Amino acid sequence: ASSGPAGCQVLWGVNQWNTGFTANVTVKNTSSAPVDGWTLTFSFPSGQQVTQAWSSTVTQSGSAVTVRNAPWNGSIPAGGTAQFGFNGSHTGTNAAPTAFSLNGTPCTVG
Repeated sequence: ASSGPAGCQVLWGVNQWNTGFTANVTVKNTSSAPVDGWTLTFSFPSGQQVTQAWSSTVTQSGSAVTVRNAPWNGSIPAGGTAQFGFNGSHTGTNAAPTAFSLNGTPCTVG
Protein backbone atom coordinates (compact mmCIF):
# COMPACT_ATOMS: atom_id res chain seq x y z
CA ALA A 1 0.00 0.00 0.00
CA SER A 2 1.81 3.10 -1.22
CA SER A 3 -0.64 5.42 0.52
CA GLY A 4 -2.33 4.74 3.86
CA PRO A 5 -5.33 2.41 3.89
CA ALA A 6 -7.20 1.44 7.04
CA GLY A 7 -5.97 -0.66 9.96
CA CYS A 8 -8.97 -2.11 11.71
CA GLN A 9 -8.77 -5.18 13.83
CA VAL A 10 -10.70 -8.30 14.72
CA LEU A 11 -10.81 -10.26 17.93
CA TRP A 12 -11.44 -13.98 18.17
CA GLY A 13 -13.81 -15.80 20.49
CA VAL A 14 -13.12 -19.49 20.01
CA ASN A 15 -15.42 -22.14 21.44
CA GLN A 16 -14.35 -25.68 20.60
CA TRP A 17 -16.70 -28.51 21.57
CA ASN A 18 -15.38 -32.07 20.95
CA THR A 19 -14.42 -31.05 17.46
CA GLY A 20 -15.79 -27.95 15.86
CA PHE A 21 -14.28 -24.66 16.80
CA THR A 22 -16.79 -21.97 16.64
CA ALA A 23 -15.10 -18.65 16.23
CA ASN A 24 -16.93 -15.63 17.53
CA VAL A 25 -15.30 -12.75 15.75
CA THR A 26 -15.85 -9.08 16.38
CA VAL A 27 -14.64 -6.55 13.84
CA LYS A 28 -13.34 -3.20 15.02
CA ASN A 29 -12.84 -0.38 12.56
CA THR A 30 -11.13 2.78 13.73
CA SER A 31 -9.43 4.12 10.63
CA SER A 32 -11.99 6.70 9.49
CA ALA A 33 -14.85 5.72 7.19
CA PRO A 34 -18.54 4.75 7.19
CA VAL A 35 -18.29 0.97 7.07
CA ASP A 36 -21.50 -0.11 5.36
CA GLY A 37 -20.50 -3.69 4.65
CA TRP A 38 -17.06 -5.02 3.69
CA THR A 39 -14.89 -7.90 2.58
CA LEU A 40 -11.82 -8.95 4.60
CA THR A 41 -9.44 -11.74 3.81
CA PHE A 42 -6.45 -13.77 4.85
CA SER A 43 -5.93 -17.47 5.32
CA PHE A 44 -6.43 -20.27 7.82
CA PRO A 45 -3.02 -21.40 9.17
CA SER A 46 -3.84 -24.96 10.19
CA GLY A 47 -6.82 -26.78 8.67
CA GLN A 48 -9.71 -24.75 10.03
CA GLN A 49 -12.42 -26.21 7.81
CA VAL A 50 -15.01 -23.57 8.33
CA THR A 51 -18.53 -24.32 7.14
CA GLN A 52 -21.39 -22.95 9.21
CA ALA A 53 -21.55 -19.16 9.21
CA TRP A 54 -23.80 -16.31 10.20
CA SER A 55 -23.75 -12.53 9.85
CA SER A 56 -20.88 -13.04 7.47
CA THR A 57 -20.61 -14.29 3.97
CA VAL A 58 -17.54 -16.42 4.58
CA THR A 59 -15.81 -18.22 1.75
CA GLN A 60 -12.85 -20.57 2.09
CA SER A 61 -10.75 -20.57 -1.06
CA GLY A 62 -9.10 -23.99 -0.88
CA SER A 63 -7.26 -23.13 2.33
CA ALA A 64 -7.48 -19.37 2.48
CA VAL A 65 -10.46 -17.31 3.59
CA THR A 66 -12.58 -14.29 2.81
CA VAL A 67 -15.72 -12.80 4.42
CA ARG A 68 -18.14 -10.43 2.88
CA ASN A 69 -20.14 -9.15 5.81
CA ALA A 70 -23.61 -8.05 4.72
CA PRO A 71 -24.51 -4.33 4.70
CA TRP A 72 -26.89 -4.64 7.65
CA ASN A 73 -24.59 -6.55 9.95
CA GLY A 74 -21.87 -4.37 8.44
CA SER A 75 -23.27 -0.94 9.31
CA ILE A 76 -20.57 0.21 11.71
CA PRO A 77 -19.19 3.81 11.61
CA ALA A 78 -15.46 4.63 11.34
CA GLY A 79 -15.14 4.28 15.12
CA GLY A 80 -17.33 1.30 15.86
CA THR A 81 -17.46 -2.49 15.66
CA ALA A 82 -19.15 -5.34 13.84
CA GLN A 83 -19.47 -9.05 14.52
CA PHE A 84 -19.91 -12.45 12.95
CA GLY A 85 -18.98 -16.11 13.49
CA PHE A 86 -18.81 -19.64 12.08
CA ASN A 87 -18.25 -23.30 13.00
CA GLY A 88 -15.28 -25.19 11.53
CA SER A 89 -13.63 -28.52 12.37
CA HIS A 90 -10.05 -28.33 13.68
CA THR A 91 -7.32 -30.74 14.75
CA GLY A 92 -5.50 -28.86 17.52
CA THR A 93 -3.31 -26.14 16.00
CA ASN A 94 -3.06 -22.46 15.00
CA ALA A 95 -6.50 -21.07 14.15
CA ALA A 96 -6.34 -17.26 13.98
CA PRO A 97 -3.32 -15.67 12.19
CA THR A 98 -2.13 -12.10 12.93
CA ALA A 99 -3.11 -9.07 10.83
CA PHE A 100 -5.70 -10.04 8.26
CA SER A 101 -6.92 -7.52 5.71
CA LEU A 102 -10.22 -5.74 5.19
CA ASN A 103 -11.43 -5.12 1.66
CA GLY A 104 -8.21 -3.36 0.55
CA THR A 105 -6.72 -2.63 4.00
CA PRO A 106 -4.78 -4.49 6.74
CA CYS A 107 -6.37 -5.40 10.09
CA THR A 108 -4.53 -6.46 13.29
CA VAL A 109 -6.27 -9.26 15.23
CA GLY A 110 -7.65 -8.49 18.70
